[PDB]
Amino acid sequence: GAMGSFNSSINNIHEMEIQLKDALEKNQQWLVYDQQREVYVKGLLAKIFELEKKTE
Amino acid sequence: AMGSFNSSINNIHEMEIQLKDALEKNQQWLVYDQQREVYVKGLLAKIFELEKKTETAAHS
Amino acid sequence: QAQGPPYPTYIPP
Repeated sequence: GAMGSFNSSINNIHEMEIQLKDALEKNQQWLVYDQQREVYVKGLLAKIFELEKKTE
Repeated sequence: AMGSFNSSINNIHEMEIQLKDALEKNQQWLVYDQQREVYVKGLLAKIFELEKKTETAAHS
Repeated sequence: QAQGPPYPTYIPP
């Protein structure tokens, strides 16, 4: 216990904390990564709009 | 007073809420990514199809 | 097992 389980338990909480920080980072990366895909999407839609004027 | 130690204990409890909540989120990103790529490809397909005598693909 | 994007900048398919 003392030497102990407690110590391992503390480390185990430390892993939990770095795991939280990691996840929060990766989610932020996803946000930016997605924002850029939206820029691409909007461009794609602008392109389609223009392309559809020649179909007229 | 363990009141200072006690408070530290639930901050840890909260930390593993926020953790649990981040992973659920991170999971949501993964499915969202999969859905958006389908969207982009469909938009690309629209363009490809739409490209009527203004561009040309499948070219050896 | 949290995962980030394939890479930091978006690259279209």
